[PDB]
Amino acid sequence: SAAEKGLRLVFMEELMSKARNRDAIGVSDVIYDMIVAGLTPGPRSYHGLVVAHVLNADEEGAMKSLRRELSVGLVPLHETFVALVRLFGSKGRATRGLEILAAMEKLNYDIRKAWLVLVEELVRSNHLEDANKVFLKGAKGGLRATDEIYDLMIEEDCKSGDHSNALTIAYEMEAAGRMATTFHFNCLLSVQANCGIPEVAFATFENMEFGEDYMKPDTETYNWVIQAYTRAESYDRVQDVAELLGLMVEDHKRLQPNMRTHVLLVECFTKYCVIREAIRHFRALKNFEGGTRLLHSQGNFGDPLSLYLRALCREGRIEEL
Amino acid sequence: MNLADPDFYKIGYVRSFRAYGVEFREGPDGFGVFASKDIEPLRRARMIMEIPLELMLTISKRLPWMFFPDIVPVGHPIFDIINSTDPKTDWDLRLACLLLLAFDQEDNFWQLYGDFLPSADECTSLLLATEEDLLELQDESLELTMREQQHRCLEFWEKNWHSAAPLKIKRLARDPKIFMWAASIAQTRCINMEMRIGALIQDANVLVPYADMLNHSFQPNCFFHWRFKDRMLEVMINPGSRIKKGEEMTVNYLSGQQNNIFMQRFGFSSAVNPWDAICFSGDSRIHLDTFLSVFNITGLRQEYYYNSKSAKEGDSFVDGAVIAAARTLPTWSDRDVPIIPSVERKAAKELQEQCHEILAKYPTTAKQDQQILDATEDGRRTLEAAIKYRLHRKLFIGKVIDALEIYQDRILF
Amino acid sequence: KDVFMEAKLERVPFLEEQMRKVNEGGGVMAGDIDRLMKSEDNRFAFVNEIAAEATAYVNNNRDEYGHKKAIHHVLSNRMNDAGFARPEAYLETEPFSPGPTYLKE
Amino acid sequence: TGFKGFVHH
Amino acid sequence: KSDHIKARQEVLGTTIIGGTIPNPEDAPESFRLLVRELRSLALELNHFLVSERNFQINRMEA
Amino acid sequence: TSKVLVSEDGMSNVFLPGELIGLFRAERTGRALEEAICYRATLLGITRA
Repeated sequence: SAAEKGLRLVFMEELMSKARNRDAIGVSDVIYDMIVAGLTPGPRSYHGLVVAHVLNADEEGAMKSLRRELSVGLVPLHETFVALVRLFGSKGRATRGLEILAAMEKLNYDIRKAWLVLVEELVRSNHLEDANKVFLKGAKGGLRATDEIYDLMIEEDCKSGDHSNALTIAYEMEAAGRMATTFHFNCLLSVQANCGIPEVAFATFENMEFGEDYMKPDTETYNWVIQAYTRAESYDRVQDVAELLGLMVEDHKRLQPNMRTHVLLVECFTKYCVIREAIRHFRALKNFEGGTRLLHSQGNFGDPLSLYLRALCREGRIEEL
Repeated sequence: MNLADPDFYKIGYVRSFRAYGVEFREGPDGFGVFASKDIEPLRRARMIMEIPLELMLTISKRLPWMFFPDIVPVGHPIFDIINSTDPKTDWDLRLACLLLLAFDQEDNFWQLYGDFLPSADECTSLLLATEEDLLELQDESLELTMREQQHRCLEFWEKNWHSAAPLKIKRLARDPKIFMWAASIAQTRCINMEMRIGALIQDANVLVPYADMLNHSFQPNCFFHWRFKDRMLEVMINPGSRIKKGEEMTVNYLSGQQNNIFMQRFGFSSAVNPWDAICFSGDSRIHLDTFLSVFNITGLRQEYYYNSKSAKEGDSFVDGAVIAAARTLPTWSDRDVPIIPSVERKAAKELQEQCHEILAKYPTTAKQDQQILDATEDGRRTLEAAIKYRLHRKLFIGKVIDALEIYQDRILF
Repeated sequence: KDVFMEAKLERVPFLEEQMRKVNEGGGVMAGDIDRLMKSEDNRFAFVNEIAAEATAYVNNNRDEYGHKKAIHHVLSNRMNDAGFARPEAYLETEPFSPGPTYLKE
Repeated sequence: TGFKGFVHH
Repeated sequence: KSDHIKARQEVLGTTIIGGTIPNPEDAPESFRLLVRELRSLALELNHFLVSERNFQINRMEA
Repeated sequence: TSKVLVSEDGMSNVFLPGELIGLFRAERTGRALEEAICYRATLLGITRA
């Protein structure tokens, strides 16, 4: 009775200590202590050995550490499956995580927490392709996700240039109640601006200008659409830049220009000969601590700083040069 | 559990109100909505309690005040009372004025529906209690708030009923105890919703006859929906939910906010209160992924589940108290993938024993003890209700202690 | 107190013949479609959802439709989950027909 | 009905 | 029910037997004839299907 | 009546004179640019519009 459980906690306190030092057979002998005296190791004790190997980054050692769980017949703990999926996602196991996901699909356990940590862990390593596949498969059915995950993958996919994966997640996010705000649109506009075709980012912008309260355009949003129009490969594009400035000017008590807005306007107004319009804007840039280094950027994009210096000379404006 | 009088269904039924598989009861309580026959699981929702817009009050929630079932006439000297009311603080005052107006205007629906409403001798709201009855409550913050809230309505009674009182404005509240009845009714039976009337989406505090009779339970099975075209409020049975042949159908009042100090303010008292707990402190921390693991409680604080497919009926010891005290406590998690240290000196035992010391069997004041429960004296409909609140808080604390010691006992299987 | 309790509630008799001509004229379906559309915001989305559900119905159990008019099937399914008996697929019978075809006026 | 198009999750 | 060479036959097939009628992809032969006699005047008419998820041009053949 | 006509002596570099840009097209950029925009008006007919 009390003595039996009083003796049980004696090994129990040191049983997890065999996982404190990350022992492989030391924890086994502790289980062997009670297997000899007839003390069925409660699944929490059974799980402690699984933690011992998973803290050593033992891929198949942990699998063997769990392979005996079904052989004995004890149903593993919720923490048991949670611990393994964290390791497999951390190392990059693509199909191994789904193997556990089937187990809770048979043991009357929800996979939401396990699939959430599995998805998040896969992004914590550079397994970007794996992260999209796991999230999309689980969220295709009924699986609500925390808003933190939605922000992470939309930004992360757009960071590496995965608009196809990012757009699908955004469409999937809006299916489950959550409404896309200006932050999500800003992430999408990062890659749509660098796509050559201007009217793929404008369609996104018109979805925000005439949108609801939360999805209203931000100062970063106008920068992306301005950038997408000034580096088109063909056709006149200076008039559409005039509209965007006019809309930004009219909506001014909520939107204020920043360094990049003046930088892009200097570049756009100098490529086509609207030099006057540039000199004006240049001034604004002048009072920014970034200087013309960002306006120059690298030698790419036609070297806009070279344009401003050259075009000022060849037109007549020399004092401002 | 006897059904209501035939006049209850009518008077409103004649004004296009249809109830399909329900029948309100009459037994002494809130009238109550209990079903008949069986519905079996469905796909999306089953509509019930077709309630039109004409049988409402629906004052707007923001300036300007508008009432779509127009009650106030043009130039009536009661819109000045409402337009002089402080917004965003006391929505139950102008609502009380509308309710009082819908008692002496014409043969309005609320002139007849007033009888079925609880009277002054009835009702449980603390705005109708007395000084020593409010004192009979193991709480001082709630006592202070309710003593202030019994005022701020005496004050907004002499500012508009002071010896000048045009007979239109008079004869609505000749004394400051029926205005308290209207204020309590407004507090108890108001619901804030979104109403798309035409091209206007607005938020409004509304009063719904035949729908306030839906009792409360924190495990609900009823939605409130507003049909945009024909302007009708409807209760909806939840998808995939079996319904028995007379059991309670409930719609929650408050969710995501509780603490039993605002729900109790809005009527009766908490019973299971799945969102309230007492701050512990006093110790370092307890583990997180073992309190919800011994009872197989699902995580994700906003949505906590028990997974009835747990074991061979492991226990009958899950309640709102368990699901509440499973997320309002120290709950150290650290890296969330630890060795699960079974250090009962630190991760268990004494620490929760310290909680047992922190909850030293009601150590704060202990104004009373086990003797209070079931004193067997019912009266005034507001006394024995503060006693009920004390009973339920004591029961919550006791069951929290019991669950904690069950958890600390069962960490090894 | 208000003396109109039954004067406005007396049952109108002779309604049995004004219960049938609704049923062969398609009146029940017409009066059910609007009640299904009483809560929808955009009717085009409702129509597209109905069409997609009917397409799924045709795909899953192909070898039944051609008579049942799966659009009628999905409409009856949606109307049958809130009471409103609405026999399956709104199918019409000929209770008194020792012959192959009605003249149809 | 050709405005947006259906998705169905 | 008009110009489609390949779609009249398939609706006949899926209507003799029974299936879900699939929405067509290629333009009717009227547009093909249009592009044909706008080619005879030394003029182009090219369709494109710029994707919303990859920005990859999907120029149709006509 | 929704489109203006860029009147003569309004060359600049964005709007060539004789152009028929929209009303918003002109009034949004006039609030931003500073050249001679110099449009006047067009009540285009049902055929010309």
